[PDB]
Amino acid sequence: PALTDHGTLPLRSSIRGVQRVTVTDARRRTCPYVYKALGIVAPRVLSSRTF
Amino acid sequence: FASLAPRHGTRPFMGTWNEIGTSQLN
Amino acid sequence: VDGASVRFDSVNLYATFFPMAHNTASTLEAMLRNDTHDQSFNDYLSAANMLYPIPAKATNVPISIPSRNWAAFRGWSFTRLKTKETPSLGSGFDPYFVYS
Amino acid sequence: LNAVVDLQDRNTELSYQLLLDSLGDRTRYFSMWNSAVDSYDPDVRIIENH
Amino acid sequence: TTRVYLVDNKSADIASLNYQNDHSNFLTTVVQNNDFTPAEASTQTINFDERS
Amino acid sequence: QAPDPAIRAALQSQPSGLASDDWEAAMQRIMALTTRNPESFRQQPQANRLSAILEAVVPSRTNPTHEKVLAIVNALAENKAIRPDEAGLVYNALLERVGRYNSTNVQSNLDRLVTDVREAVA
Amino acid sequence: QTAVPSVTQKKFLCDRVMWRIPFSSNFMSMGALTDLGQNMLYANSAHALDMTFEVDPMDEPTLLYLLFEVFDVVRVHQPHRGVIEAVYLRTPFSAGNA
Amino acid sequence: PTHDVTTDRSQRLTLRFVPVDREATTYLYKARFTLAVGDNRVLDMASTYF
Repeated sequence: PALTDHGTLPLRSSIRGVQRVTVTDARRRTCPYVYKALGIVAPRVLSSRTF
Repeated sequence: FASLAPRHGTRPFMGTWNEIGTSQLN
Repeated sequence: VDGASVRFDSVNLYATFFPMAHNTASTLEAMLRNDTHDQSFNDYLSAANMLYPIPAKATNVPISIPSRNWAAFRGWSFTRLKTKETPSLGSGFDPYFVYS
Repeated sequence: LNAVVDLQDRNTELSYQLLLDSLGDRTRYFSMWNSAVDSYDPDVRIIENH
Repeated sequence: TTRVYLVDNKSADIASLNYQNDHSNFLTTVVQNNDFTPAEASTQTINFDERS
Repeated sequence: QAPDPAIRAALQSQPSGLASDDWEAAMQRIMALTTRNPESFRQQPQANRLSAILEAVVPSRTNPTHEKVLAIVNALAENKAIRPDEAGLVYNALLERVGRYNSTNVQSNLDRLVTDVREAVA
Repeated sequence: QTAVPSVTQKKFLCDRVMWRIPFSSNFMSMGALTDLGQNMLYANSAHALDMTFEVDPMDEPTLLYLLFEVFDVVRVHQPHRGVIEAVYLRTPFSAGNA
Repeated sequence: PTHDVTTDRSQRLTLRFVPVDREATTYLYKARFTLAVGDNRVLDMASTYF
């Protein structure tokens, strides 16, 4: 079970109720043999825009 | 100016001063 | 089960443009981008549709709604449907939607 | 950035069905939009068995 | 700061969405209210601030 | 005479009725200080009676960027520096440049220009 | 002059229509924003709703298709060319300012 | 409109008056009621029906 992490990246202002989560391969097609996929995001303030 | 009439955002809805009424068989 | 399905060979999007004098279309476009007057619409059937199952031969069906703010409610409107006729409309195929 | 954020409960299918009736009338058929209200013969729904 | 969890939800309300999606291309809910049924909760939106 | 661009710009970018700018006139309505009709506000429905109170107490900050630039592009047309049909193009271009580089100095200089250009049309 | 004693059965058929219970003080439509729904506008209360339906002993499984009339609107900003932004809003069943 | 269009006190929309006195004949048939229209409220006679 490969548990890793990725750095910060921009996040949309409004998050809908249902989100799609996809894991796909080099050919950009879904790998059918995944029996468990997870995901957790930790939002934080990056900068300001209104100024 | 009894404004207890429906609104249209502001400026209460409407009413024509002349409309109370008459009709007969004629 | 029996009748074969459709197949799309072409899908084209058609549009119609009003001929407006460019002297006025620019002016119309100019003011229409100030966010003090921008379009706004409302759904005609402004309602949130919820479905609740009713088992066969069940006369009484109680329903409950978790507490929330009924800020600008406008009333209920209800009707009974058969579960055979109602699709799921979540995803492409409700492989259980047999009646047509 | 989408402008068509759409929910899961509201159905525009039924909403447009009611709107057309309220906007005009549905007795007259319009084949361009394939507008033809599904209706039943009132004589057969209620068997007026004279 | 908070966190939002994207976990497979085998509830019938959610499962009605992805009738033909495996665990590699599934869509699930984010808002987890203990009272709202998953069908109703899905609708709600977590809205961050637009001034950042 | 040639119409004032700033007046004309405010004639197509500002609410016809009351806005946060007309705060002094708004407060006279919600407190019956108007000589015309003081009892108008008292009779409104609660829905649009509170929403007027909330705005007056805590004004809502707005974005004057589009109003300023519209004043300039309205002034350019009256000097015929641009064709009337080009007004749509120029309005969106200037706006983009200001967006790409906005900052306080920029905003203030746009303001000087607005005044300067009124005098120029004259 | 042979008629047998009989009992009378009554019923009615109201199809192509959906029942409605307008959330107003006197069940009357005076405007979009009802008087009763106008009270809880700026109050931050939160009621709970319980409803009991008693319908009929049908033979086949059925659903109770219920609608809660709301205000779902949208404001469409178009600041710059190629830029379009929409701000949706449903007040009774909140749906966010996306 | 919010305040002065509808009341807040207890009030009944539809009332049912039983006959206070009934007289009958071979062909005639007479009934008698007492309308008793509340107070601080107004009844439009084009709504009553036997």
